[PDB]
Amino acid sequence: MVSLPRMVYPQPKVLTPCRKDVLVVTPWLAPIVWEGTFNIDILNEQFRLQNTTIGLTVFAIKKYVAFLKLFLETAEKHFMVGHRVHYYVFTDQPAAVPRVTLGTGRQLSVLEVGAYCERRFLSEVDYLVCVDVDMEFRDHVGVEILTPLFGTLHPSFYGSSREAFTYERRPQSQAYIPKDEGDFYYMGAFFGGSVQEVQRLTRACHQAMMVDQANGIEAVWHDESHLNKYLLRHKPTKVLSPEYLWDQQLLGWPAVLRKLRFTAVP
Ligand SMILES: CCCCCCO[C@@H]1O[C@H](CO)[C@H](O)[C@H](N)[C@H]1O[C@@H]1O[C@@H](C)[C@@H](O)[C@@H](O)[C@@H]1O
Ligand SMILES: O=c1ccn([C@@H]2O[C@H](COP(=O)(O)OP(=O)(O)O)[C@@H](O)[C@H]2O)c(=O)[nH]1
Ligand SMILES: [Hg+2]
Ligand SMILES: [Hg+2]
Ligand SMILES: [Hg+2]
Ligand SMILES: [Mn+2]
Repeated sequence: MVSLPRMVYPQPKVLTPCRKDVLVVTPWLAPIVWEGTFNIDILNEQFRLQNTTIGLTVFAIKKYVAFLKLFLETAEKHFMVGHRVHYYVFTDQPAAVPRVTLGTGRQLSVLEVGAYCERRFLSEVDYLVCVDVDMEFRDHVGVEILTPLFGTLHPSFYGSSREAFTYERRPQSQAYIPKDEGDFYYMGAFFGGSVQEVQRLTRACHQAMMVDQANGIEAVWHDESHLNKYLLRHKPTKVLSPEYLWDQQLLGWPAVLRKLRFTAVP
């Protein structure tokens, strides 16, 4: 909207790709986010000028409330630092949520679950990021991920053929995807986008899962199976590389990953 200020940075090289070892753009022209593909200073300027507020949602039910301290503490060190952040912790144990110190411009809301407004999100944040709680941030996760709708490449299938993707393969399921279809296998542990797009996705998945339940069938990987069906038919405007969803214990640290940003907790 408003003009960017004068900035001094390395000139992009038209005849010199940033990354030659990986695909950095999808066939529908959506950027695939890898380290080396973005200048975070330019992106931070663009999003700060818009006074962008990012909502980060996590569910912590039962024993998972134990993952909240590390999750939040590391989010404070690596997630959208410099921007407005609103954490939404849905839990069945409100009093169990740890007292984590937050930086300025960041807030946390505890929402008790077991039953209990989506209009709230529309008036409080610009983007919604939905992640699993048994994780920790190890490096920068910033505005480079923000876009109308994004999905993240599952670390186990980024180099696999579509036939190997663990999509729901039964035609009787709404999440059905035949062997000759599919772009990528997205992991349900990290997705997001504008509030409107995220709500459209969740409403679509909720309805598809209800239809499956009525037909007596449960998708092989539940919610994730439906997420993949949705993103197949509604292409994400950005795709995050495995840098954003990794497990160093089970997968190590491949040369193709210059940074391990968000990882599973052992
Ligand atoms: C970074 C995490 C990926 C580790 C590889 C196993 O990933 C499993 O993939 C299937 C689809 O084929 C589902 O997405 C599972 N949810 C994934 O497993 C889950 O994550 C691993 C790390 C374990 O914690 C396992 O118990 C989880 O179900
Ligand atoms: O009793 C439970 C099971 C799951 N979860 C949430 O569901 C997410 C996905 O579940 P899990 O970690 O068991 O899945 P995985 O990544 O192991 O496939 C977790 O990150 C939690 O946020 C929860 O809060 N309570
Ligand atoms: Hg969400
Ligand atoms: Hg869906
Ligand atoms: Hg979904
Ligand atoms: Mn998990």
